[PDB]
Amino acid sequence: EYGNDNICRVLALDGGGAKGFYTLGVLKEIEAMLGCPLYKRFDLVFGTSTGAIIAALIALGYEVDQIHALYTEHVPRVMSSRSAAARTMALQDLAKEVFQDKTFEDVLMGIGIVATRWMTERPMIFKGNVVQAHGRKGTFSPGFGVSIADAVQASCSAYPFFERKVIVTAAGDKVELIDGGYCANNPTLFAIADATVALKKDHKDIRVINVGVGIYPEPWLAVQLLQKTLEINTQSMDQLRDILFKDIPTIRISDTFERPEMATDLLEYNLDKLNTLRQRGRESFGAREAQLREFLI
Amino acid sequence: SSLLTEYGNDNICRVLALDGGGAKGFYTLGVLKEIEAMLGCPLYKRFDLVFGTSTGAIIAALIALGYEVDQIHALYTEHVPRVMSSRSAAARTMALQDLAKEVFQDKTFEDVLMGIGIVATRWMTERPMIFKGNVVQAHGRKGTFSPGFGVSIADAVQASCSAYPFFERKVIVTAAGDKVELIDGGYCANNPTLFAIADATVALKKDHKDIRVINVGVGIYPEPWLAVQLLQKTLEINTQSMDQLRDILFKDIPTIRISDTFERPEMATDLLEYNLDKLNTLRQRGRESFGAREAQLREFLI
Amino acid sequence: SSLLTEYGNDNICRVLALDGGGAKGFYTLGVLKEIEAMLGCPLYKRFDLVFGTSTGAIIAALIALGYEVDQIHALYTEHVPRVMSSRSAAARTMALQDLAKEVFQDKTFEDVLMGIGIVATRWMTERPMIFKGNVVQAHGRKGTFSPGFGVSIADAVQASCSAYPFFERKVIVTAAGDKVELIDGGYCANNPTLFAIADATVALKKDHKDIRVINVGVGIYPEPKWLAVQLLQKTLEINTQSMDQLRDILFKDIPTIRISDTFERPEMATDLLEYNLDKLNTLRQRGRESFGAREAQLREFLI
Amino acid sequence: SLLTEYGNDNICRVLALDGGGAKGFYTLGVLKEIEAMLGCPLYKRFDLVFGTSTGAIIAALIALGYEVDQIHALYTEHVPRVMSSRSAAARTMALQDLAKEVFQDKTFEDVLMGIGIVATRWMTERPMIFKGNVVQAHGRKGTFSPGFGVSIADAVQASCSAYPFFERKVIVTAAGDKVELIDGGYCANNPTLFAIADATVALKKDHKDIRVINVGVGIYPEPWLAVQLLQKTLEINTQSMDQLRDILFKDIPTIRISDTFERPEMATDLLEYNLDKLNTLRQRGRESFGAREAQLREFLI
Ligand SMILES: Nc1ncnc2c1ncn2[C@@H]1O[C@@H]2COP(=O)(O)O[C@H]3[C@@H](O)[C@H](n4ccc(=O)[nH]c4=O)O[C@@H]3COP(=O)(O)O[C@H]2[C@H]1O
Ligand SMILES: Nc1ncnc2c1ncn2[C@@H]1O[C@@H]2COP(=O)(O)O[C@H]3[C@@H](O)[C@H](n4ccc(=O)[nH]c4=O)O[C@@H]3COP(=O)(O)O[C@H]2[C@H]1O
Ligand SMILES: Nc1ncnc2c1ncn2[C@@H]1O[C@@H]2COP(=O)(O)O[C@H]3[C@@H](O)[C@H](n4ccc(=O)[nH]c4=O)O[C@@H]3COP(=O)(O)O[C@H]2[C@H]1O
Ligand SMILES: Nc1ncnc2c1ncn2[C@@H]1O[C@@H]2COP(=O)(O)O[C@H]3[C@@H](O)[C@H](n4ccc(=O)[nH]c4=O)O[C@@H]3COP(=O)(O)O[C@H]2[C@H]1O
Repeated sequence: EYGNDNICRVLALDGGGAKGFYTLGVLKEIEAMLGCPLYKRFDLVFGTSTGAIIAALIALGYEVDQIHALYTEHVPRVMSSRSAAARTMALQDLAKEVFQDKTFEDVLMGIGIVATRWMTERPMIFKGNVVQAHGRKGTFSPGFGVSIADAVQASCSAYPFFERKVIVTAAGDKVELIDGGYCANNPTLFAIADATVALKKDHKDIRVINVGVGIYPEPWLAVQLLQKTLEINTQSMDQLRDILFKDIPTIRISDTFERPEMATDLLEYNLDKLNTLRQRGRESFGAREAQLREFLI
Repeated sequence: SSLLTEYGNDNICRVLALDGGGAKGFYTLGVLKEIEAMLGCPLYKRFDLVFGTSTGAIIAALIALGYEVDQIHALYTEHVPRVMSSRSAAARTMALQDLAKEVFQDKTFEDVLMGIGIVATRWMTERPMIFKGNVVQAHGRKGTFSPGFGVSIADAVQASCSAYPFFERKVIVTAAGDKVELIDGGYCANNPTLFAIADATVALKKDHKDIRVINVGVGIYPEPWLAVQLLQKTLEINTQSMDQLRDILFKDIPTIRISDTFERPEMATDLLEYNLDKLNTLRQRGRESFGAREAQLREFLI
Repeated sequence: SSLLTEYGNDNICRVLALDGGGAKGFYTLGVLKEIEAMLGCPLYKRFDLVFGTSTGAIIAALIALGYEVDQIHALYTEHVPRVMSSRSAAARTMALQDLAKEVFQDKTFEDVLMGIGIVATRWMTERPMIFKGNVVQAHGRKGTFSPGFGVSIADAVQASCSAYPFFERKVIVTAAGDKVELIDGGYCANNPTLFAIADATVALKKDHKDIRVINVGVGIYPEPKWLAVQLLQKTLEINTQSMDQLRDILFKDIPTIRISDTFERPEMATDLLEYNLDKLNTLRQRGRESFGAREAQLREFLI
Repeated sequence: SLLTEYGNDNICRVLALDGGGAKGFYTLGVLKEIEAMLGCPLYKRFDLVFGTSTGAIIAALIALGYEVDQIHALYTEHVPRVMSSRSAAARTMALQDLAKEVFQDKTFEDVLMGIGIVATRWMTERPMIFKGNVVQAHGRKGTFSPGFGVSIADAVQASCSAYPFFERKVIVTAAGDKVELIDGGYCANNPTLFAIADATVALKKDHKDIRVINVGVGIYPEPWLAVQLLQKTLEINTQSMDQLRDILFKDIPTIRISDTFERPEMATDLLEYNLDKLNTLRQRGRESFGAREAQLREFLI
């Protein structure tokens, strides 16, 4: 609506597998209440694994309408690959068709993509502005001089199913990355650290609209431990956020479903089930409609 | 006693956070032995908060009760190595259960002389469980606050030292009769430094210019399937990412970290070490790491 | 063309010492890169003295000749890998001579833009042979002082990098005519921090207060009859470690910063004679990350 | 026999002994001529003495209060017995019977002067310098136990543990720490640069009020591509350290007593055990004191 109001609204998108059709429904009930593309009422856009695709397109062009078509055309196909190498090939073509040649300079709003380094074991975060980092200024090239087609492709590669990406920075050093779900499945906490410390904002200035994908049921003792350890981090990171930044206006939109006919597998290639998740989630906004307009205006 | 220096009260709040790594805690004793003598009094008279983790809780508790370093080292070398020599996973729990009953016989969380906190991980909820000591350190729900959940200070430690693939799972019953399930605290936070500042910043409100953090680890050593490597790889990512977040958020706080990295094939251990001569080498390695930074630690705490 | 900022004169005298490694010099190229862009000017505009051992001698010379860091990195990966690829003592010596011919051929110890010192060990006298630039850096015999023994830089740096077991001893002919035989400068001082300290206290008599010391190493990495072998390895480590312990006893009240980290994981097992550019590329990333921790402190030293 | 008193001036006088093995006899010949010039035990004039692997057995006996005439009696009887044993294991064993019969259960509290003994840490690769007073320490003055609560029979035996011909030794300090040490002739063979530091940063003194006396064993002739290097690098450390000394500490009046011999009538052997050969080394020491008596009289008086 208006131009500026000294209110920094951040957007943290979760993401994983085909279940990202949920947040496409939530984000569909929005951008109509507003009337403008979702980047016209936001200053930061964070996305870890599947919200990274939604993060880019929102940041460099088209609205949700188009995104949905680009998401139902290529994404349901890549999961339908019975080999780990085949999934990596279709993902490369996906990243090559929706992102042809645009890079981190053609981005319209502040964006941060989450990725994990396989050797240093600490997250890599692609940023797009000079005053966005906290240290080591100088030799700071937006997006490491990398193309967006290769930045998102790395941030979507789950190791046990995909292949580990190898990116060639502009400075000439090959980095071996994996998807940003292994370090932060929820970029909410990281998003607070940019507006607070880097952008130098007060503690009552920001409105954090966090959108998720939802919780769903299921269709060697190390395999159980992987699922258990990969859930403690996301929960503990959430609890930590509530203790540190308890005085920040936040709204989390991610509901839990318990019906047996709703259990997914994070890789469901069924257009006759992803459509239902797109529907259940258009109602999850209908319960907080009166509250979200206090944040977006 | 031979430690009689009385330090006057001041407005500065000095925090101490102890890392845990198992039987490799001898590195922590060697470092703390030098810090006490530099002061001249037991550590409970100069520090205002103490947190710990799996093996650091056995040390973090004794510092809060009032024990001196020379007494802590007298017990840490006869009970800790003997439980790591247990073969069966059921034997490592029967042996750890006898440890806390000979060091923390009957005391509770109401007989501590400083701020305390012990980290433990829930299994069902998958969130931390920190055993506070005073209601002033809580972050809500203060109307039903009981120091230490009404749990004895011996069981709060037995739960934090129990790693799942090697120990058993601990079941405690609090005051209100709630059978909670817990495992080692090295899953949610291996370095409680980020948990320690959070408890001393929004609770016990202190500015960023009046806090002195001192993090003492256990060191870094070389190594002595597909789903198994992934497991170890995920754990390192969480630890190396949790402290970087601390560096971004909390960088205006004077902080000193005392840990050392070794690369020789002789200094190769794991968290199952029970060799007396090997552990002794780790002890005198920590004392050397203090002298390199003594010129600065004297400025923080005189 | 990019670095344009200027820094005025001042009384505090800085110093820079570079450890002598091998193919592991890529680690130092990362640390120096971050420091360069941070300052915003070539290093010969802020530092007032630079020492260097075998591998740091190439960098210590190029830094003293006006070259930037983005130019040294090009001249480093272009030739050094060939030097390490050879599998013979005479072959490595020939490549080392071809290297020292193209990077600088017609240059002597009189085009240096700052004060320089290059460490090299004699084979007969068993005392160091430190090539200096000006006469004020000398301690004795100030009646016959040619700035650099009359020797050119092409073979002055070639003598420093002559590890006798894998290379051949270098024979130098000075201006007076003395035929001297030298070996790697890493046999007498693998860390020239102490030597540079002594050259800025007894000569160029600055008090301990106003001396800012910066020592950039190469990092410690794991290793991938046998009695005299180990015992030779231990003797080389004893001299290196004992010399550092002697340093912080006398010159304890001098501000200093040492940037050299340690790694222990098996994927990093870098040793001497490394020629795989893939592993050598990873080390340049580590040195770039090692500066990120001490960036707040180094800003107090260099301003 | 030895009756002479000297006033307590403001000048410190250091004595640094080197190490060469059985060649210590050369040092005794020089000390016999210095004491006789003063007419008093050496501890009443000197304030600090360091040693390394040969001077330990001598610097220890000096700081206790012995006289040179009594040291030579023990040195001539027990030292050549050590080197006579031809085995890497028998030399380390016989070296115990040397310290167990001389320093019979003594500590670093029974000293009348500042002492310092040098050794080498096998695992850490740094020096271990035993001392006997807290005012000679550089930091970590807390938890300072004189001599690490170790006896003198073991601190001396460690500084004479030359790995090629001797075995390693293990040392248990006061705080149950098991350290592994070797000979001290690997980190510093001439303890001149160590003593000057221990008397400048600790025992703060001006370079105008110090007088160092360094005595060695002399340089004598010698009677695979991997051994050559080892013998070369050991003497590149000895050298380049004397040079570092001459550059840093130049305004400190000093005297060195070590003469070079070239004839083939010598036999460089730290493992020497021929009495007629060692008696000659003892004579060259006295012959060397005569050329520098005029100056030693100016320093010691
Ligand atoms: N909000 C946050 N919350 C928690 N942690 C955060 C947050 N933001 C960053 N980090 C972590 O901070 C670490 C170091 O950040 P620095 O600011 O010190 O320097 C940056 C920058 O100068 C430069 N650079 C950055 C982006 C770009 O597009 N091109 C580019 O060149 O590289 C360094 C990136 O390194 P990593 O990305 O691998 O690691 C990061 C990250 O893990
Ligand atoms: N410094 C920290 N760093 C990182 N995480 C932290 C920190 N502090 C708390 N948390 C997490 O936040 C959750 C809620 O904490 P609260 O302080 O808001 O409420 C507390 C308190 O009221 C009461 N209580 C606490 C301690 C005690 O000895 N007796 C007692 O009665 O019980 C609740 C504790 O329950 P958990 O401990 O199981 O859950 C905690 C923890 O997961
Ligand atoms: N900072 C130091 N740290 C550690 N050791 C050092 C240091 N400086 C000198 N030494 C050692 O001390 C010995 C004598 O040094 P001097 O300075 O007293 O005399 C110098 C000078 O007058 C002249 N000369 C020097 C350099 C030059 O480029 N042209 C030139 O003409 O030759 C003599 C050099 O000979 P070496 O170099 O072979 O021997 C040196 C070295 O072994
Ligand atoms: N003049 C010198 N020149 C060059 N280097 C020197 C010099 N003096 C010491 N060092 C080196 O400096 C390192 C650290 O010494 P520190 O002074 O810091 O603290 C001492 C002291 O507090 C305590 N202690 C000492 C003597 C004793 O009889 N009982 C006792 O308890 O133990 C530490 C001994 O350690 P090491 O001996 O193993 O190593 C030493 C040494 O290698």
